[PDB]
Amino acid sequence: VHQVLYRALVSTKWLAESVRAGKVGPGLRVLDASWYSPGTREARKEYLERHVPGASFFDIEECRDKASPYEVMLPSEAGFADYVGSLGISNDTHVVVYDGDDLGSFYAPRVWWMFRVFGHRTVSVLNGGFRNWLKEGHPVTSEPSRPEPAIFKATLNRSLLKTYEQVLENLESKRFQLVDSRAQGRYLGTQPEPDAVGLDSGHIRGSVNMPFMNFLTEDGFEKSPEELRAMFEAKKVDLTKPLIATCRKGVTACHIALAAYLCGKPDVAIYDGSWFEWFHRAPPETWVSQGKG
Repeated sequence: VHQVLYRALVSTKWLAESVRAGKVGPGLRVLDASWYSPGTREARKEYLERHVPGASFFDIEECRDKASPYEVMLPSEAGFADYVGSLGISNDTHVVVYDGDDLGSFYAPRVWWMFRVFGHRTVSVLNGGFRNWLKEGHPVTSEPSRPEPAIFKATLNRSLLKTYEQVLENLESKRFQLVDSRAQGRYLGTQPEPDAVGLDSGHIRGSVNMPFMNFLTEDGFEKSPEELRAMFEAKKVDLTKPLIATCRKGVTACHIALAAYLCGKPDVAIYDGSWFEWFHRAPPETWVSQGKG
């Protein structure tokens, strides 16, 4: 955040040099923010076995509001602060975050946004992610990162977050553009929602769809600012106006926030409850589906 936009992307070369030169410690912390659907890869375990040297695992299963019925919702300020402090991250630390997902980035934008929605601007995603760190032959360890605990002060930057109530008031004001980053079929209600029973697919009326995978090249890299800009413009998303991103559970919505951030817009808000919460709370009239339910 801050219009002195802190660099949101860091390359594999850059991070390999900093690892190699002994720079990760209290000034630079690196997080594996991997998570995968129940049944596929075991994120946590996969980290214990291979990670960039000095990287800690950031567990999204843990650093979330566990009491909520909805999926991966923000913790409290204090809950985030405690978690992140134990990983040796202070308010002065530059946090770099990657995940090991196959198109280079899935969950790392969510953690980049979590740090920012708690007022920490000095965070960046590893461009190419762990997939390209591996492909380039940079070092990995199984040895445990045991950082000193640090004090982190979290302050919820509420302009970067939307609640159910605000997205529902926006249906009568259109003061914010609403973009959904799910795959087109899920957005249209013709393909089902994964890892749920009884949850229909569809989208909030007035949402525009920008499938998050299209911000990445097949190699796993973020597309250039030049291409990202053109994508918003083809969808007629005006980057000088308020924009709210949403998806299924507020995770890939952060890719729209990252994409816009590389285009110079630092304040895309994420509707954290997203489709899962919306479907369970919203008046059924507020959403459409081509299955029609």
